Amino acid sequence: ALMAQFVPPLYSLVFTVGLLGNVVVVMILIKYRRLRIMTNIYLLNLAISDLLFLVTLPFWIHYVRGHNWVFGHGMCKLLSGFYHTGLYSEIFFIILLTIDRYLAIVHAVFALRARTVTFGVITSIVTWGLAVLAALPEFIFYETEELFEETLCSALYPEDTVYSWRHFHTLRMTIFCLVLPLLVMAICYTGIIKTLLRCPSKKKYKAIRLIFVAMAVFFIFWTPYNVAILLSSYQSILFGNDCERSKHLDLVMLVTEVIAYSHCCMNPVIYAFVGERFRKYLRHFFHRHLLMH
Amino acid sequence: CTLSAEDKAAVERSKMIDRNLREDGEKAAREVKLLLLGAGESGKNTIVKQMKTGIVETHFTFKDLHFKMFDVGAQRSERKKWIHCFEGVTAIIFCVALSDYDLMNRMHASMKLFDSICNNKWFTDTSIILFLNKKDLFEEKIKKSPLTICYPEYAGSNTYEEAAAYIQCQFEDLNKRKDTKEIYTHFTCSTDTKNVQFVFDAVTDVIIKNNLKDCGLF
Amino acid sequence: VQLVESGGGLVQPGGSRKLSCSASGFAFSSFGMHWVRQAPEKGLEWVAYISSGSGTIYYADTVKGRFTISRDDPKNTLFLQMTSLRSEDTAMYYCVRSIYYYGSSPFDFWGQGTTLTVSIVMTQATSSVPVTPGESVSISCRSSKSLLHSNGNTYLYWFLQRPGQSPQLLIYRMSNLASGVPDRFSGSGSGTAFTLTISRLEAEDVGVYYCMQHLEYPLTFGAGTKLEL
Amino acid sequence: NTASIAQARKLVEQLKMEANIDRIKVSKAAADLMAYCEAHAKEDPLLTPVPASENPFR
Amino acid sequence: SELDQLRQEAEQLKNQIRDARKACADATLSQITNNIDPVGRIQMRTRRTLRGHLAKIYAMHWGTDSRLLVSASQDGKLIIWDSYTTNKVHAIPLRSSWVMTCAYAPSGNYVACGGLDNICSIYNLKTREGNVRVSRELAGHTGYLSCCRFLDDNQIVTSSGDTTCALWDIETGQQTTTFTGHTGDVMSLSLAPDTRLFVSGACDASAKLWDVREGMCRQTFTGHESDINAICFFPNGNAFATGSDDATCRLFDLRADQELMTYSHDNIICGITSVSFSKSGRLLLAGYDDFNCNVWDALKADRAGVLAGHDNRVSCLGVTDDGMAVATGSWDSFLKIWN
Repeated sequence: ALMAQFVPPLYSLVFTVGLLGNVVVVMILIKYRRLRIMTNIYLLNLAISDLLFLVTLPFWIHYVRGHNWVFGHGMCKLLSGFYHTGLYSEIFFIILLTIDRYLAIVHAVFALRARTVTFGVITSIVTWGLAVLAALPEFIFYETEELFEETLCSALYPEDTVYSWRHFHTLRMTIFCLVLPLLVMAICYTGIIKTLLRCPSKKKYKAIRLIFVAMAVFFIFWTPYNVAILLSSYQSILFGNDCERSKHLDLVMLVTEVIAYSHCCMNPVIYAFVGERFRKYLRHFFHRHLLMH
Repeated sequence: CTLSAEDKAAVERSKMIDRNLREDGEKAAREVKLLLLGAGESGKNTIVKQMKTGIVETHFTFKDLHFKMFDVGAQRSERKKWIHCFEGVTAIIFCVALSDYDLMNRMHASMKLFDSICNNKWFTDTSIILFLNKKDLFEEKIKKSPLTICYPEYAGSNTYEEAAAYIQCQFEDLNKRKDTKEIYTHFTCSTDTKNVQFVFDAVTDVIIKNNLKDCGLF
Repeated sequence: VQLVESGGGLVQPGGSRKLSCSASGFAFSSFGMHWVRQAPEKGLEWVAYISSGSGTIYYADTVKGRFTISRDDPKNTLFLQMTSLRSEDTAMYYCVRSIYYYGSSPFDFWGQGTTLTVSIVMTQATSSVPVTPGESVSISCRSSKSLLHSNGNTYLYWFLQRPGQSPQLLIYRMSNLASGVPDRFSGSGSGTAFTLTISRLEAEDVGVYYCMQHLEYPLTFGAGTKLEL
Repeated sequence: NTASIAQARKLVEQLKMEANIDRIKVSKAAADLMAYCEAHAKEDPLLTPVPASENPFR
Repeated sequence: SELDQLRQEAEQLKNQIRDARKACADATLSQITNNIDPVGRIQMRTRRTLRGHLAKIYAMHWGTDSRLLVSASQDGKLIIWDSYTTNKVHAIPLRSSWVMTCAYAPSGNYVACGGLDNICSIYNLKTREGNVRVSRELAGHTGYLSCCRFLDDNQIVTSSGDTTCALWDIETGQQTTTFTGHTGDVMSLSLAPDTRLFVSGACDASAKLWDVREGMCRQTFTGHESDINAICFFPNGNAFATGSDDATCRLFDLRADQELMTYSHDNIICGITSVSFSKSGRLLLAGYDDFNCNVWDALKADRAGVLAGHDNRVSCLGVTDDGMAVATGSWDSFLKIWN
């Protein structure tokens, strides 16, 4: 049966851990670093994007429990658009962070003269604008659909005329999420790895391990979502027309959607917690809190 | 605030001074600062000339990177009570003359000084660039006097490639914090015009390490 | 420190003129500038002010829009774009330096000025006061508002304009002796009634004494009292 | 060397010059210090708090 | 010749001095002060947080006007701060970025600074050109400068690491008097309010009182286990308190020629960097390497209060001439004003 076998307790843990991570990351970054570095400002922007996504998450949990869309001032327009806005801003911000790491590790001499606060702010504003414009198609729902008393958000366009949004809903949702990010990340990471392998130090291997871990986590937790959404859109028609296979594919889609939303929680960890600077600053803040507490 | 007296031009001047201070600080941070040590016991002057009454500052630009070096040759004061003031230098250039092994020998004094500065807590995270100046003189001298005069425990051939390697390894062995501190040892000579490249590579590696820490990879 | 102005001469009403001033041995970049008129009636008036770096610009209601004060730090020159001249605009123009910080003495130097010909209220009880060498003279002035700001400064400035010479500063913000002047000059006040006194008059103390407030723009200048030997 | 002898002679002269100087007992100095501290205890803004009216640093 | 006799004479002079000092030590200051009421808890708040420096703060001085203060940082620039409005008055770009001490002239016309450059940089704040320029360079020292102070007669007493303290005449730029006797490096000076006498501290764990005119060390104090870091005079000028890296401060009285009281705590092992007195002298304020400033009762040493409004070493400390507020600088590039 549809609308059954749902586990909204799963979203609660990811939501709370995402709070505990992103809030702390933003607080430490703003309080101490004063946002004076390009990498720090990109990390802060990623933290705010993740915070927005995970603060928009709970309403989906409430709907899953059974609270239909009788809520007021929580219009389906902004709510639906915010999911895509956050999911695109996070990808763009990871891409920018990888580019910044590449520039700083292969072009450190030029990176010194290139990593300016004004340039970082300009790039962040441009990326925010691009993400917002990217999510404009998902902002436009034009209504919230009602069939029975259980109200639900309508799709981007009515299914009776779905042929007018072929490319945007088929390919652009995956090229900007799977192909371009992976290509850029690999093209950078190969250069960083090759440049770091020449350093005469022992701890350089830790950087290699962390880079590989980040790449593996991103791949493992974003490829399944992109492939499932692709398969569930067309493969469910060509071959997955069977009821049993359709139900299994729907369950897999739900599982991959749950897994992907957890990526926002590991982003602050993998990008800030690693590195002695963050533990130093966090310990200083903890000692300060104990002194005041 | 906007409720102050008519003398808001003072606040305007304060803001302008703050802007100038920020610009000067950005310029200073962009520049690379190096510490030079070994005066009075090594061919530091030769290295300074290649790069070209208290502290002496030398300015030179290489490969679009601005280099700023400080000479503390005025070592006639308690080092421990003013060395801490240099906490933040990108790297430390320590000069040793290989000919001092035979001339307690001066080489032992240089080793003790290196241990004192290498193990200093103020320079825990600052890399040290070691230049073995006057390599040709030591090469000529080794053929006449064995290295055992300075290192009785040494055992091996008297060939240059052996003695130089042994002493180079010996100097690094005094590092008690190898995990977080790296040593870049090079051989320097009066006719060696590429010594600037070694310093450039060392500072590039230091900047790369700093960027790695900033990005969280270190 | 020397300030020289240029660009005077006759001009038809409704025309335009670009007055200019140049300085040498003068930190023009860190110094502010003021423009003050001196009409044939000997009544000084304030024209415009430009702060360091052109951050803030102010004009009097009588010269708004028609005047555009501009500065060029590399050239160490100050400019005024004058348009729509009238008969009343005929007056000598002075460029005055000014610096604002604790312990400062603004308006400490006045330029020679240039002549252009077109084809809070301050009052002084005495228009003129006869005096003789070696005599003690006391002069007082009144203001339409209490100048004793909460900061503890009376914001009272005194100037002397000897015949044929530019005004010279005497006091700055509280009875405080200016630099380069003898110690015989002193002043006092209560917030609305201000007084200036000289212990022993000399031949060089002959001229017109001027009072100006600095509590709020526009800077209003006093009528002035002439001292006669 | 003569330098050491000269240094020793200068040290001896300085020590003998210092020894000739004598002053009041410890008790008198302590009493004077206590009296001065008590006398000016009222004028210290840090020893006792200050009302906010007479222009502190807000 | 007679080096043995000279050394024996020196040893028995030391014995005589020790005997004379011990003879007058009838009682300690602790016994006399037992009847004095405690100062209580001394709590201060960070009224101002001066910012603008981008490097470590090493020295600062309070002007005689009780408002303007000057701070020296490693950026190579001196900033004069209006404590009443957290406002910057002037910015002085220095030729050398390695400064270690700065002072504000009582007259307010000149400000002095120095450091590893071994050269005194005297800047004229009040000039007709507006910009701040160097007036005289008091070169001649063979070591790093550690402390400079302005005498009421417009003269500078210079402390340097070459074991020499000099009195410089500004208009001639020459050493009017040379002071020697310290075996260790000199770190801090302090002149008395009357400017008649002043004391100098050195790394030899001894404090020497030098009369600016006679060219002689009137008295010498010793007993510390490590180097001296800072010395300040009691408002009277008859006693001074000196800090040391051994984490202990002690009070010495000129008219007693003996230690009066020692300040120490079991929980405190960090050394002292700067020491200053309140106007009344009841409260002794000294900076510590533990990233905090401690307030000690000069009469009983009860540790009345502590200040922790800093994130790094507290390098400089100075009480206002009128005692209205206390400025605490640190290597965190921030200056905190307390009251």
